[PDB]
Amino acid sequence: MAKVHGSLARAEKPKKPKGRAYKRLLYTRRFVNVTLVNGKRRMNPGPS
Amino acid sequence: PRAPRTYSKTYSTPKRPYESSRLDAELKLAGEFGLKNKKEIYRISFQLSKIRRAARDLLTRDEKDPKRLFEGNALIRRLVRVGVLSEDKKKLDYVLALKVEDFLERRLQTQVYKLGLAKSVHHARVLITQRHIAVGKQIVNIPSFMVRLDSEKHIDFAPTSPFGGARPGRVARRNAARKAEASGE
Amino acid sequence: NEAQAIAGDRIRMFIRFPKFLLEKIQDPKQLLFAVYGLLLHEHKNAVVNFSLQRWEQYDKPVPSQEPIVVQYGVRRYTIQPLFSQGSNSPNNVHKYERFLHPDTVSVATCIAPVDFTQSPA
Amino acid sequence: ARGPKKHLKRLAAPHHWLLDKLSGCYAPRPSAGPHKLRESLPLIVFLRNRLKYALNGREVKAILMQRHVKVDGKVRTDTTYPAGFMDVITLDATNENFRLVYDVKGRFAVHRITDEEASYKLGKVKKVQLGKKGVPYVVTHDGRTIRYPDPNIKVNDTVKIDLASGKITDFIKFDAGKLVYVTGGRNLGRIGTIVHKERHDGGFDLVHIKDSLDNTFVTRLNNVFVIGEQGKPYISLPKGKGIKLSIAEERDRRRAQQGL
Amino acid sequence: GFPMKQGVLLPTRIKLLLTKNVSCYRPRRDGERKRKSVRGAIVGPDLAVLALVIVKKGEQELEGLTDTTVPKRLGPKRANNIRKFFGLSKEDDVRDFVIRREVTKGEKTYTKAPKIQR
Amino acid sequence: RAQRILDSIENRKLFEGKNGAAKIITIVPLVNDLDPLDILYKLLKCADDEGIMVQEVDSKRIFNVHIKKFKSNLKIIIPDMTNFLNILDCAKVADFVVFGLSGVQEVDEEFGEQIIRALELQGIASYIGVISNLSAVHEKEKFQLDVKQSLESYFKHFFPSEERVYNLEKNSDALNVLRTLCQRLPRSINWRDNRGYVVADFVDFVETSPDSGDLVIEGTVRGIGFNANRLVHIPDFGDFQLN
Amino acid sequence: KGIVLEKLGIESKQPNSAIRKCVRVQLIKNGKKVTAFVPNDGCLNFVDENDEVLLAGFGRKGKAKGDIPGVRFKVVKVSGVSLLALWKEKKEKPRS
Amino acid sequence: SDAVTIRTRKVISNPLLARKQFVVDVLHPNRANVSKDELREKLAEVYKAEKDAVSVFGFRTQFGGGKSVGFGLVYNSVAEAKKFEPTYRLVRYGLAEKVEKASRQQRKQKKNRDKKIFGTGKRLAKKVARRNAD
RNA sequence: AUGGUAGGAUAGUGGCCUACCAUGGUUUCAACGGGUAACGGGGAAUAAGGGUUCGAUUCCGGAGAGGGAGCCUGAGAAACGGCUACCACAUCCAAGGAAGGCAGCAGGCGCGCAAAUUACCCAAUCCUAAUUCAGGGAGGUAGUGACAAUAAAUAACGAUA
RNA sequence: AUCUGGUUGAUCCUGCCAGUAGUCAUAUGCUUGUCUCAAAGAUUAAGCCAUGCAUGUCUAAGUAUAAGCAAUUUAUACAGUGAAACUGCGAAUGGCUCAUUAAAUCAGUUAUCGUUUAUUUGAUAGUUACAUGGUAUAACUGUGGUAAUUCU
Ligand SMILES: [Mg+2]
Ligand SMILES: [Mg+2]
Ligand SMILES: [Mg+2]
Ligand SMILES: [Mg+2]
Ligand SMILES: [Mg+2]
Ligand SMILES: [Mg+2]
Ligand SMILES: [Mg+2]
Ligand SMILES: [Mg+2]
Ligand SMILES: [Mg+2]
Ligand SMILES: [Mg+2]
Ligand SMILES: [Mg+2]
Ligand SMILES: [Mg+2]
Ligand SMILES: [Mg+2]
Ligand SMILES: [Mg+2]
Ligand SMILES: [Mg+2]
Ligand SMILES: [Mg+2]
Ligand SMILES: [Mg+2]
Ligand SMILES: [Mg+2]
Ligand SMILES: [Mg+2]
Ligand SMILES: [Mg+2]
Ligand SMILES: [Mg+2]
Ligand SMILES: [Mg+2]
Repeated sequence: MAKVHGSLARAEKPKKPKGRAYKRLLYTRRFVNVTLVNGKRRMNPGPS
Repeated sequence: PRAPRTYSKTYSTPKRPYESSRLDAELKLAGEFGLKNKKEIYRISFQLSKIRRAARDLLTRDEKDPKRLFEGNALIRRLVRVGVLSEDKKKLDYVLALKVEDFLERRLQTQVYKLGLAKSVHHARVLITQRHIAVGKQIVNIPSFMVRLDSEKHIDFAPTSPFGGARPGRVARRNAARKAEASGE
Repeated sequence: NEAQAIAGDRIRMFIRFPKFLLEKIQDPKQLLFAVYGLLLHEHKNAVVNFSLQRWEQYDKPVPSQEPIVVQYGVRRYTIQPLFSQGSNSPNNVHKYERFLHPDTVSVATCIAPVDFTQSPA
Repeated sequence: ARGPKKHLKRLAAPHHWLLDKLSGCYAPRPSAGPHKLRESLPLIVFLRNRLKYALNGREVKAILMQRHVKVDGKVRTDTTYPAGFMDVITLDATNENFRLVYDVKGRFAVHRITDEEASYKLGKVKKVQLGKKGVPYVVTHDGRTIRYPDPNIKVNDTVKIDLASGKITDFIKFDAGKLVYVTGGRNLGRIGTIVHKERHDGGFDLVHIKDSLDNTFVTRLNNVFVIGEQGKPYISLPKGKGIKLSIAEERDRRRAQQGL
Repeated sequence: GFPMKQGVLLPTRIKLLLTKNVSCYRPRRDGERKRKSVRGAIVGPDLAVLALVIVKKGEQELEGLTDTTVPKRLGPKRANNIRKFFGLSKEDDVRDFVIRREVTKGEKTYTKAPKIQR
Repeated sequence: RAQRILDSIENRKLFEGKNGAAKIITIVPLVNDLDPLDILYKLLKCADDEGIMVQEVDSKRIFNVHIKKFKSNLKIIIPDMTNFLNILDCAKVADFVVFGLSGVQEVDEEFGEQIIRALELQGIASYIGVISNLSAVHEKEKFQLDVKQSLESYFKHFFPSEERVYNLEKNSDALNVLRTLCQRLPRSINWRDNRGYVVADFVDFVETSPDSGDLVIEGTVRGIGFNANRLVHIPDFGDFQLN
Repeated sequence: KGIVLEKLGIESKQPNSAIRKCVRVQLIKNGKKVTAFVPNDGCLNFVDENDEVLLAGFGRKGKAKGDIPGVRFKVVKVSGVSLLALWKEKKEKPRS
Repeated sequence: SDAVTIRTRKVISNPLLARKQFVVDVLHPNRANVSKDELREKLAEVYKAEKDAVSVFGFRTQFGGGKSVGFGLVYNSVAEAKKFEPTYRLVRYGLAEKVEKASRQQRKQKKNRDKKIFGTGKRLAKKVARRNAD
């Protein structure tokens, strides 16, 4: 909320890769590991 | 009061924001030649649109006027200097048939990986951007290099780089110092 | 309208004041002496209302019957305020809640001296 | 404005001077002198951009104090003196001479000149009148008003001027079939032979010049400078020899130079 | 502090547009006129200082006026001004008769001489 | 624009800095380890008046400083740090609230945060944020601008009307903040400027009866004004009636 | 930029009953009065009375069969503080 | 494993200034830029002149390292070096001292203060001396 | 007002002005008048083509230095970092008097949704002069700066299972 | 060189609204690591400005008795440098802004056999005490004035 004043750079779920590695993760999500759901392309599946 | 420094855009956004086939096509390209954005596809499509506009307003006029042979052979000489257009296809019609992949495999991003200097395409991305692999005598940290033909048979690791010789890096001599003081104690 | 002295004037101001409270005053160059006027019937009591929003990182409970001093304006007054929700009614009745609502802005009416400028509390 | 201007910004310089556009804000404005402002060359471009013998604007001036650079036999110490067309430029410490004649692409060209050919300079006669005390005087194109010429001189003829005395040596009659330099305009740089002169009344006169590679062009009579008769010029022509080339055969020349 | 201009005849102050080659004004730019006030040449009760010049010597001497005498600072500098100052002939050389000023500095006593002109 | 420059001037002729002006400055620092007289020192070293400080050292807390550099009359209020309600009383009357900050120690989440929130919710006019420990960090200025940006990011979180935390160690920035505290029109807090208020410089007493007498207050009236019939509240004393 | 005036509890029936929590705002530069929508607040505890605001455009189509009104203006800033930072509880507001 | 190799590029003889000018190219493997002092005293015996008579400036180290391109000068004697060089390079070489003058603001202020008076001014000095003596 | 003469005046032609004459000149092919939040142009944005909408602003040309007018000097000014008067602002005053135009560079107030530093320097680009040398907020450097524009870090490998 | 949702029980049209993309076009919100480059009080107030600066200039070569310096090695007319001042020149360029202006400015294109032109460049003048006339003044010395001016 209010950040503590020690934000001087000079002198929980695991984090999520960014940049090129995120494009790697989307490629291997969609096309390397194709999830065959009911004959269609279901992104974000629930309990089914 | 100066000459204003000229500046121009280089990418061009698509007209429709959301369609599935075009999005899947860029994500296939960006996963398989190892890019980081869609902007590296938008720039290449804008360059393709520029060379196709040049070929189109070349092609509508009469043959054997010297403007046509001048601009056309200069354009296709520049395109065969990169190697986007192959040597058997030397007509202005076959420039107009060319596509995005044919610009896109001539990056340094790709022809480090195709030349056997990296294990992955993103391993080629990391071994360019961390100042390791030089085009002859020039260190680059740039994957968008558009490798020429005569510069293709000069690409190896940099003399400054640990893979190309010299002393090792900071992590290696740091751990060498760690086992050095471990063996000393 | 009938302001006798407009602002920005050096004024000599005289106050009817009991003798026994003269020990509690201080030096005017060591401590401030703020002088605030009040409006018509401001000393007169009424039933009034206050809005109420709890401060952040404050999870300690308040019920509707404990002494709580309100700082609205310059006067401070100890009160045991009634807590409720500000939902508008055709017959102007409201639900008395026993404690403060931890989520939204509640409302707090009580018997207190009136303030005719909508000062924050 | 309210009087004469005294500056010249970089973007409004003449393009054939070939100044940089990001070195600064201003161009050298030439001062007043022999030639017109747009078709001249001060000494600072000639000693900094086209010869590299100085670096700054102060080091070219540090040339021009030491009485080294001579223009038309006399020393000129102004940095912005418009040494225009056809004059000789003398460097005594490099003991070699320079002539300002155009290149084939419409700009000024460097030219190596011997000591004998630096002794004279040709001049297009701009106007002939009858001056004070009834004398004739001929105004050649760089502002020299030579008194007392030959009687047979007319307008647009070219006189060879001996530089030491400032007199007239010999002239060339403005007839057909003569070697003609082109002075300015878009089609600048060529030499050639006049086909015929096209006379027009009350306007501009045109002239058809066919070069050694049999190409005929038309320029106005203002932009015509006579060199001589067929094949024997009175000056020594720059490299490329006053023929322009089409751009495709120009790079065909330019790819025919490499042999490593 | 406003001086009296010779010529204006009124015992009051009148603003004038003063010019180059007159008194009470110095043109800062070339050909410059400014509307300055100036007081008249008629003497009234408003004058803090009135300035006088001796024309005729009276009987009684004055201390700071008759007794004290300052010499002239600069000698003549044209050759004919030397000649008319000393009453010389046309054949007489001006070189010997120039006025030399002796200036002392430290231990060395050195004399100056004006550069003659014409 | 004629009438609008007319009433802008008529709003600005309350601050005739020769005789009829009164500007109230309250300087509060947000950490335990600051002295506000050092902030007063660093601000008025750009006005170049030693003798006012030579008067101001010995034992005085409320000052009436006149400046000839900008021709404005100032009155500067220091708070007592042992009472929170005293700091509330300082900043609820002041036309300028100045927040002192430390470049060494981070501000307290148990003291200075609630100072910021309580003054923020009680109502603030035009405010100044400023630093004084920026010389106490490492003397290379490249380390100091990162500290300055950290103070800017902290002070933007509760005061988004301003974006720059200013420095007293810079003389020109001291001139800038002195210029802003002299010239700028402070914004009006609606509840206090609709009843009229006097800050008092001299208090005296006149005996009338043995049980009650007459206070004497010499001050400058600020707000909508005072009428002789309406009642007047005194903090920590209550409501009294006028004579 | 504007200075707020009142609290407008307009009821607007068909088809959706919008409990309109919107503020009448007097502008600064011209001296005429427009209504103004306050976004994203369930309570409108932020834009209090006589607090200066900044209005922006809003192209809402008012309807005919429910007599719902034409309110063209939305608030992007209150007291110099953005309303989107206040609704996300990122920054704070000087109530003045 | 360092070898400081100094190769002079595009040498022209410039008799108008009694100098010669050339671009200086340096291959310096495993070396972090050759000093102007070391390269100056290295060009000195190569061009057979004195160390105080030759000048270098404008070095841009190439990307990647091991390479630097500048612009070098050699004068025939030291008198041409103290005559024809700019004064800042003669400051840089220890051949001339930086004249300690005040900055631009109080130079302009002293010019506008000395423009304020007319004449020598010591007449005004004895004038104001007897005025505050009064 | 359009033209004819003759003169004046100008640096000069010219109703530019004065005398004496004629009654003419423009216009539905848009004159005359009104509006423009209208400096003009090179250009910018967006377009298959045809267009549409801006152009105060890095270059060229114009006008102005709070609004008008008048003029000395000079080759060149109806100059404003020159003067004179009036109109409106407005400074110091010891009350008598005296000086002012930042739409130059910073900077301040006001205004608005809307726009930076009272820094360094002639070393570059060039300009002025009696002229190497002095001067130049013209200009260059640096600071503030998510107006825009180009390139691109946020990870890459193995081995186990 | 592309369209798409919204009238109706359902359909085909006409029609606009809304969605879409760009703006080297402005403002604002959230966020912000790098390298180069770079606009920046135009819009509204061509409204008001504190203060500081922005125009001054000297060569072997116009005028030096600075009662300035350096003394110094030929220099009793001077001769080195040189504050001030006279004289010559510039200050009419640059910089800023866009208020007025709709055959006005301007763009391209002519003309001056209809004119003025410091400067530069080239020519141009045996015809009117001469071992070279005269006079003012500044700078300087001294006396002054007023609260105050680049006053005198
Ligand atoms: Mg101009
Ligand atoms: Mg042409
Ligand atoms: Mg006539
Ligand atoms: Mg008449
Ligand atoms: Mg306009
Ligand atoms: Mg424009
Ligand atoms: Mg405008
Ligand atoms: Mg601008
Ligand atoms: Mg003008
Ligand atoms: Mg103004
Ligand atoms: Mg002049
Ligand atoms: Mg004027
Ligand atoms: Mg001007
Ligand atoms: Mg001005
Ligand atoms: Mg300005
Ligand atoms: Mg500038
Ligand atoms: Mg200079
Ligand atoms: Mg950007
Ligand atoms: Mg739409
Ligand atoms: Mg404006
Ligand atoms: Mg001398
Ligand atoms: Mg001449």
